[PDB]
Amino acid sequence: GSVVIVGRIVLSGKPA
Amino acid sequence: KGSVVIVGRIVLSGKPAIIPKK
Amino acid sequence: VEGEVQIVSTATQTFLATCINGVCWTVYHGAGTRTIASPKGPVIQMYTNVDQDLVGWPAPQGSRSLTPCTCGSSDLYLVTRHADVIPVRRRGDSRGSLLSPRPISYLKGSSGGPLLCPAGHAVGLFRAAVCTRGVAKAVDFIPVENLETTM
Amino acid sequence: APITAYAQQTRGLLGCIITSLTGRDKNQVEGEVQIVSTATQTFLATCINGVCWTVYHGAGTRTIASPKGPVIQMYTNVDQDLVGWPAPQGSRSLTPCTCGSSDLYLVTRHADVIPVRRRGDSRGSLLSPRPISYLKGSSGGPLLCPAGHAVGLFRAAVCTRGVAKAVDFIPVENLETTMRS
Ligand SMILES: CC(C)COC(=O)N[C@H](C(=O)N[C@@H](CC1CC1)C(=O)N[C@@H](CC1CC1)C(=O)C(=O)NCC(=O)N[C@H](C(=O)O)c1ccccc1)C1CCCCC1
Ligand SMILES: [Zn+2]
Ligand SMILES: [Zn+2]
Repeated sequence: GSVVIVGRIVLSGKPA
Repeated sequence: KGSVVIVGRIVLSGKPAIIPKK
Repeated sequence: VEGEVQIVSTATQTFLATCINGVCWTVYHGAGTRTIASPKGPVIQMYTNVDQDLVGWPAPQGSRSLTPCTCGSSDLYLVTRHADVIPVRRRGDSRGSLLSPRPISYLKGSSGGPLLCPAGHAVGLFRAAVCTRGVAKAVDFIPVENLETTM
Repeated sequence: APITAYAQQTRGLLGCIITSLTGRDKNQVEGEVQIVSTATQTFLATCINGVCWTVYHGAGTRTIASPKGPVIQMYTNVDQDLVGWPAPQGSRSLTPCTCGSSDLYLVTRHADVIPVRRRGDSRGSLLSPRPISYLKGSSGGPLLCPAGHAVGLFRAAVCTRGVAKAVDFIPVENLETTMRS
């Protein structure tokens, strides 16, 4: 198997 | 002289967030 | 926007990874020696430390690195896979106590996530929750120094 | 929650020049700290209790461009090295610190928060020194206590061989004094 990225978290809450 | 102009901003009130899949 | 924390998944379970110093770190008990997915194909771990329950691959795309803590503060903050922040008081090198204990469910899937200080800098990587009868009152964590050392 | 920050450029070189001359800025404002520029330099301005404060050595006595044209300064204190304009509509203000903490966190123009240990009413030392070039552009930026409250505004850096190890700042107390002056 392989580790896949299913999402991300931005600590500053930056919308941009 | 010319006016001081806002060329950007720095936001401190942001909390951790899961970046939306768009 | 780039993220410091990646929400990752393996066949068995889902957990977190945190980019620090250009390396995407996570817990060996979640990834093992597994490789990480990329548009160019599986990229192998740069570091694997079964002892410290620490593995690391080079930082993925759409990510940004977290800065290690240098203020020594013991008022930590754990970030969960749901982006929830949990205040934690540091009890020791790799131990901290929730200021308000939560059900294990609340901290579930967050291993690999970051333990932040008041400046939002990385203090450690969430190792495992220490719970008494289903309520997590403390956490076990890998200090950034171990990461700094390992790399 | 820990202090985290992000930056956003809302305007470029040519839009900035026109706006400086025009004095009319129609852009929407958000945030506690504004990235600010004159024709000569770029620095920071912090909104505290409804007033957008900055360093006099950067703003001088200039007006601030707003959607209604230039806005004259509310407070000017060459001695305190402070100037203040009414906070722009859309900004959010920080409130002064009330915990007497000596562990401050300087927010830079790149949205990085760096720890500094208070060593007097107007000085603190970086727990981790940085090149002076990294601190350039941050004058007028906030020094926050662990709770996210304004303790002071970054003013000058104490550096040697091009490395800053300490920072000189304007304590909020001087703000209250300037307002009643
Ligand atoms: C009080 C005691 C600590 C004495 O120390 C100093 O005076 N130090 C100076 C100092 O900090 N001076 C102040 C002014 C004097 C009155 C107190 C200053 O320039 N502060 C700057 C921040 C500088 C120290 C890092 C602040 O006003 C500011 O950011 N100004 C805007 C600016 O630098 N704009 C540049 C620009 O617009 O071109 C810029 C922007 C981004 C990147 C590079 C350059 C240092 C300046 C840089 C070289 C080393 C010495
Ligand atoms: Zn720290
Ligand atoms: Zn305070």
